[PDB]
This record gives sequence, structure tokens and C-alpha cells, in this order.
Amino acid sequence: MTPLEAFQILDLRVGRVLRAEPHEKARKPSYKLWVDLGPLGVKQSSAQITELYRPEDLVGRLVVCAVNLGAKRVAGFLSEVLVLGVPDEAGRVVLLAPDREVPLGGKVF
Amino acid sequence: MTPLEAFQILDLRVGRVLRAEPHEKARKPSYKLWVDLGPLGVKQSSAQITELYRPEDLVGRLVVCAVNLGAKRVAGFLSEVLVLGVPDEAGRVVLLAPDREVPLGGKVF
Repeated sequence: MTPLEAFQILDLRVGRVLRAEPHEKARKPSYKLWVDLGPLGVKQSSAQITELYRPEDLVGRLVVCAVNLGAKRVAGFLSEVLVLGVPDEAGRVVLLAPDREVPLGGKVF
Repeated sequence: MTPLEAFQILDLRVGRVLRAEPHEKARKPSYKLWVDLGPLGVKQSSAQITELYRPEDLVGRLVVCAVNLGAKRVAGFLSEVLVLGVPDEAGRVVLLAPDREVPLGGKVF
């Protein structure tokens, strides 16, 4: 109930995309992603980051994800974590990332 | 209480550092920061990012902050928002940032 508590409860981690594929089944343009979160292992995610990013661009890049939320299904694909982004002027999702390379599974603070 | 709700309550925004100065009064090394959060205006923050970043580098840089947590005093300096980062192998803070420029005050999702 307290924004300070929510910050404490929410768990944000640095992960690296290992696999990105078109989420054809989904009505809303997205990608099926497989994210390496180090200690947390691999977690799936359906991200609507098709504008600005090509699956080939995602593979191997660092991303920051909300990991402890409940997993949900998207067009059959199970999305266990949320890849964080922010919209540009046109509303397109711009991904967040660490300034440089860092250990996977690292927690944001 | 629910990570999903913590997600919804926590307010993460992108801001631009316009001023950075040595927070020498603070015990733990930090910088006094003034962040332009667009519609939210200017918010102060004490950030322990002295290793890897020099005040000159921070000025004009996009950063991502936790904005709706209560403000806290740090060596007299009022820290109103949290500038988010992640530790490298050495534990040093690495700032998070959008891949490219985006509107200030933009909300992370």
C-alpha cells in the first residue's frame, strides 16, 4: 500500500535476451522472448517491442525485467516476467538497459 | 502487497540530470542531483554513483527514477526521488537508461 513498500516488494533484475521470435498468435504486435536472468534462470516474456526492434537486435542484449509478478498467458505463450520500457514521442517502446555490461540477475536499486 | 499491485503503485519515470554536485556532507560518497522530470518538474536526489561517473558526465544525461516514494534527507540534502541503477561485478552502481532519447517524465512500463 506504500510506494516505499511497493519498491521493496517489486523485484527488478537485469537479464539478457537469448531468443526472440515473432508472436504471431497474439493480436497485439509482440515478440516471444526467452530471458537469461542468471541465478533466476530462464524466464519467458511477450513484449510489444516490435516497433524499433528486430528479433535479431534483441538477441544478446541486456534488458531489465519485473520478475516477481504473476505469470500470464498471451496467445498461448506464457509470459513470466515483464521487460521494462518507456515510450518515445510517437508512443513506441524504448527499452531500458544498464549503461554497460553487468552480471545477469543483478537487482535494480 | 501483491507484486502486481506494487508494480502498479510504484511510479518509474525517465528524467534528465541538469545539475550534479559533490555531496561531501554525506558520510557515504554521493552526488547531489537535480533531475528534470518534465511534467513533474524538478526533483532532487542524492545518488551514490561517484564510482564510474563524474558530475560532468551526469549533466544532461537521461536517468530512470522511482518518483513516488517518500522524500528523505541525506546529510541535510532532501532526496525526493531515487535514481535507479544496478551493480557491476565490483558492486559499483551502473545507471539504467532508455536506449535512446525519450520525453522527460515518461512512465516506465
